[PDB]
Amino acid sequence: SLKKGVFVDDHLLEKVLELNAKGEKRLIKTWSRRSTIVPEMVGHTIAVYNGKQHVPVYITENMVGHKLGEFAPTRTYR
Amino acid sequence: ARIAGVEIPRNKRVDVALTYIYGIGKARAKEALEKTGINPATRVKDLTEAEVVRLREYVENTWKLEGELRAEVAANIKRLMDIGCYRGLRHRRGLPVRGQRTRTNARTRKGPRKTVAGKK
Amino acid sequence: MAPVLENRRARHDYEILETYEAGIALKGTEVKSLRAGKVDFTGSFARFEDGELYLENLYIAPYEKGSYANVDPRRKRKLLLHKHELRRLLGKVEQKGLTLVPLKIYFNERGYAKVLLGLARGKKAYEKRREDKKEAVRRALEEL
Amino acid sequence: GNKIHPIGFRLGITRDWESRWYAGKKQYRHLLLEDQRIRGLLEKELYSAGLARVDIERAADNVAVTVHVAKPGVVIGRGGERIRVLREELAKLTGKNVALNVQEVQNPNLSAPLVAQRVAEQIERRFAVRRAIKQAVQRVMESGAKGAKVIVSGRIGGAEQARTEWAAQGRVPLHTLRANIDYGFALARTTYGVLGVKAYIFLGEV
Amino acid sequence: ARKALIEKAKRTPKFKVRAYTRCVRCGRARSVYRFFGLCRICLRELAHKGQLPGVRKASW
Amino acid sequence: ARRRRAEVRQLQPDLVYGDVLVTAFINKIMRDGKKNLAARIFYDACKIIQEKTGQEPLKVFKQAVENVKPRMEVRSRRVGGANYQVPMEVSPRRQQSLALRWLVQAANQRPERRAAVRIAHELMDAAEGKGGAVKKKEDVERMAEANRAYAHYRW
Amino acid sequence: GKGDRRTRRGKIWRGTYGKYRPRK
RNA sequence: CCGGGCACUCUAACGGGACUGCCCGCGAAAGCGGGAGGAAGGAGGGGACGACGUCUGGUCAGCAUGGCCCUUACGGCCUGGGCGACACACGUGCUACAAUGCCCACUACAAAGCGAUGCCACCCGGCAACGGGGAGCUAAUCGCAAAAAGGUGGGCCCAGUUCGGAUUGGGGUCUGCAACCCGACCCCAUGAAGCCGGAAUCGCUAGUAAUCGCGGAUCAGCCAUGCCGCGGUGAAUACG
RNA sequence: CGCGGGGUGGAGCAGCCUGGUAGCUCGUCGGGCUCAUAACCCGAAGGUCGUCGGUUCAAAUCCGGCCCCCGCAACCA
RNA sequence: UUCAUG
Ligand SMILES: [Mg+2]
Ligand SMILES: [Mg+2]
Ligand SMILES: [Mg+2]
Ligand SMILES: [Mg+2]
Ligand SMILES: [Mg+2]
Ligand SMILES: [Mg+2]
Ligand SMILES: [Mg+2]
Ligand SMILES: [Mg+2]
Ligand SMILES: [Mg+2]
Ligand SMILES: [Mg+2]
Ligand SMILES: [Mg+2]
Ligand SMILES: [Mg+2]
Ligand SMILES: [Mg+2]
Ligand SMILES: [Mg+2]
Ligand SMILES: [Mg+2]
Ligand SMILES: [Mg+2]
Ligand SMILES: [Mg+2]
Ligand SMILES: [Mg+2]
Ligand SMILES: [Mg+2]
Ligand SMILES: [Mg+2]
Ligand SMILES: [Mg+2]
Ligand SMILES: [Mg+2]
Ligand SMILES: [Mg+2]
Ligand SMILES: [Mg+2]
Ligand SMILES: [Mg+2]
Ligand SMILES: [Mg+2]
Ligand SMILES: [Mg+2]
Ligand SMILES: [Mg+2]
Ligand SMILES: [Mg+2]
Ligand SMILES: [Mg+2]
Ligand SMILES: [Mg+2]
Ligand SMILES: [Mg+2]
Ligand SMILES: [Mg+2]
Ligand SMILES: [Mg+2]
Ligand SMILES: [Mg+2]
Ligand SMILES: [Mg+2]
Ligand SMILES: [Mg+2]
Ligand SMILES: [Zn+2]
Repeated sequence: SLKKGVFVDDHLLEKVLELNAKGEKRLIKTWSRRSTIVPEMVGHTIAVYNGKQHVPVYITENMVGHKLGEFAPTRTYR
Repeated sequence: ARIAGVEIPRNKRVDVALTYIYGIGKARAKEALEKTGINPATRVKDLTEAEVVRLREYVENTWKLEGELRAEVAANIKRLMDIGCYRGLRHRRGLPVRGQRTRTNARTRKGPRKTVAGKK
Repeated sequence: MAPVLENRRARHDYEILETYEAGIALKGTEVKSLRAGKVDFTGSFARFEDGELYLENLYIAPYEKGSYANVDPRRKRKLLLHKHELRRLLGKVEQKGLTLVPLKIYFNERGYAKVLLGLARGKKAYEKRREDKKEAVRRALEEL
Repeated sequence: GNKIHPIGFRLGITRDWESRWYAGKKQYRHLLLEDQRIRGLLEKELYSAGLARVDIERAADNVAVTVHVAKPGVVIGRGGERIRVLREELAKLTGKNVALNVQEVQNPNLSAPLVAQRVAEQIERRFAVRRAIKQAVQRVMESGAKGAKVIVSGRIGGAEQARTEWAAQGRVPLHTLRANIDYGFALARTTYGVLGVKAYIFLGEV
Repeated sequence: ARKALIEKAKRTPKFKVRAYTRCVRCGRARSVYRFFGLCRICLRELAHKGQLPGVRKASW
Repeated sequence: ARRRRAEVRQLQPDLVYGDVLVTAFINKIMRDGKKNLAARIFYDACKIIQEKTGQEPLKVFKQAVENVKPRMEVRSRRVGGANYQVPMEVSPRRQQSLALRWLVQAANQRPERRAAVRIAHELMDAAEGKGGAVKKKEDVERMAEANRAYAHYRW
Repeated sequence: GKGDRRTRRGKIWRGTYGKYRPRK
């Protein structure tokens, strides 16, 4: 789906581009799970929000063309 | 005559006989028989061996199949079970993934109903 | 060692919406009597006092090996829940008009006693009797 | 789960629509909003005059808001000024030419929307309930009608059990389409609850 | 929560997907009609009173 | 029905034969409102009849219906203790229905695989006397007439 | 049958159009 | 499609027509059995219609409402999640388990509908969903729209199969700020369970059952196989 | 204190044959029936076969021997 | 004609 957009957020995109300034810190607390893993902007562990708390997914190159909400699983009993 | 892997059909029409090769279904078997150029309704008990290899040169060289495909499907599954994407988890415990309800259904991703349940 | 007990009148009185396997912190000796069956819940539920649940007004016999080490028998014992469950029920008391009654005191594989709490609504089965003749006719004489 | 509404059972025949106008999908919701809001103004604030129905029409920007009142002495005014202020009120919620035609009833007891309101005023005035019912049916028959039935629903007489009392004199043929049984309904909002007065008035048949 | 929501149906300065229509007389958010704008209950009690022109008990 | 006599739906006469047995056979063949396929099946069946046997397209079928037509059929009646299975003789206005329904069931269970040749090989063997439908007739006329012991309940 | 998404009747049951059920 | 034009089918008003009306048999009368004519029969077939009241039936979560309770929160706003979770059980349906069946092509045959920020004809592009132009429609006038089942003649050949289409991977298009929880479709792989079903049980007495599609509602999309309607083909039986 | 006899599904029991092939009733779980529980009907499932060591290719089966349970004796003085 | 109870 979704071939006419980069579908990244006006605050997650700004934060990862500002935190890619020559290498920076690691904390980025997002609430918007809908945004994708910013392609070629991987590396910084993002604290996604399944509702109960912020799970700190360390994003890797095997997870680049996915969304951030896959890594905040919203239920128990896997 | 075997085609790909070892998957040999006999005594059947060729344009569904190709379907027994994994990775070829009904649509690819419709397409890449007249695409090479074969009457797609010749029973493979009588298939000319020159036409068998003129078919096989399109079967193996074009798209990936049983083994090199099957293994990439399984590697996609193992890649999905990575740290915990939501589709690689629930492959990790076999539940369904693309929006299936599981309250009552999902007997083809679960089992054999383990009927250990029930109140008093 | 005791089997499942019974809150007889509460099982046959209050509508059990849902249950919890709660816990009881026994304050030192009231154990073997509850392990032998001495418990009567009549006139008791589990009441909060602004932070936590106490199983109120439960009579258990002081055990007769403690010749003078007895306990005040009908007291408020410190019940056990989880914390989000505890503040959940603390909210739900004022949200829905509940009463929190036990159902049984049953033991687990740790050899511990757990008081199976359950919610109430009342289950209003009490028949408000239809009016007899000698009041309906004087209401009608008022209506004259 | 019974007895469908004897206005809407008749409604196609023997009985007019109380609001009759027209437009398609574009302005039907938008007309109905102001047609409900005009009535929410009137029925809340003209009840002292005892309005029965609000026949609302519009041919093209001529909102005939012709109401049916028993006593227009507090819906017109002495020489007419409450009618004037009420028309400038009806201009405030719809800008159109809101011609408000008050029209009196030919007998204020053959109109079920006012008999039921009168019973509701008796209940909210704390009168005796079945005395009010058997009086209202008798006042309807002395006004002269073929048959009446005033169902007054529960919490009756300040009780706790809620029975429904009713009384009839004459015939009330509900299932007959040609009957022209007028129907009125009015809440009563006293202390012990909501007393729902209904009243059926069997006028001339056919 | 319905006096909030019968005005939340009015106000939209945010996205235009959240313009769910709410009922006019009552405040029901289900079965509200893209015609009249009443819900099915307000539609039934207005069609039976006769405050909707043209509407009628159907039998075909 | 319980009150009245419940008179039977008058059928149509058929087109090519002008007969009333054949239309009830069309109806008993007819699966899920598909009469234009069912009577198609029957006319292919009489074509296979005219191919195989030098007979009429209708005569082998009518004689098959007659030679599958039951007379004594067993009906259950609970008469206290053990529900007896009482024999009774059948009105021909029910014999026709039982006969045609047995023909369709035995023809559909008959081990040929195509539509009208199943009915062809069934009507041939039923007009002969060695078919599954006449086997079922003899089955029910051996249930009754050997279950004759409780026939004194005529009901 | 009809739950299939790649035939004629399987597409007319789902209602939509495709390679298997085209637009004229 | 018009040039001539409305004959008709139709449309939707207004009317008529069917009432034991006729005649016979039975019958105290009501009425019943039959016949004739009629298009129709003995409530012509269906709707709407549901009495006094019961179940202290259901709904304070459609609304209105007495009472009690919350009033820097049990109110209010938002972001995100959930309402979709799953060891199993149940109810209602859908497709199936095939050759009367399935697949491709081609040609027919409906009513009911619904649409100015909508329906989108007809092109171009893309296998396709759809995308870019844009005709017509303020709609018996243009559109959705294809009707499907049927029929035609080509395939399959009793095979878990060209039955089945669940599942899973991949490529995508639309809506929407947003499809990961959780949308719909498209395409290509995948091809499982399932070979007519236990004990039990349900539905149906005529255009009914069965089978087949179509429309609408709500609606951005949609969960739709549901619901509400529409027609196509169209039975068996009711001894009692 | 010494003989001999058992140990098998939640319980009560068949058993298991030189060892390889394990069940019966009730109970259980799910369904069906019923307004609902009974009863009845339908689908399965459940056991380290007293622990332990022994020869055996392999033990529940055969050989010991140890712990609980049963039946016996414990007499002459 | 079987068949126990709320
Ligand atoms: Mg899901
Ligand atoms: Mg006990
Ligand atoms: Mg009492
Ligand atoms: Mg009482
Ligand atoms: Mg007394
Ligand atoms: Mg007061
Ligand atoms: Mg919406
Ligand atoms: Mg017997
Ligand atoms: Mg017959
Ligand atoms: Mg298929
Ligand atoms: Mg065409
Ligand atoms: Mg009729
Ligand atoms: Mg109740
Ligand atoms: Mg209230
Ligand atoms: Mg509530
Ligand atoms: Mg309200
Ligand atoms: Mg709030
Ligand atoms: Mg839900
Ligand atoms: Mg089903
Ligand atoms: Mg098919
Ligand atoms: Mg529409
Ligand atoms: Mg375009
Ligand atoms: Mg139109
Ligand atoms: Mg039309
Ligand atoms: Mg797929
Ligand atoms: Mg079946
Ligand atoms: Mg049975
Ligand atoms: Mg539709
Ligand atoms: Mg739904
Ligand atoms: Mg066993
Ligand atoms: Mg034992
Ligand atoms: Mg059981
Ligand atoms: Mg001695
Ligand atoms: Mg018996
Ligand atoms: Mg008995
Ligand atoms: Mg008893
Ligand atoms: Mg009693
Ligand atoms: Zn409403």
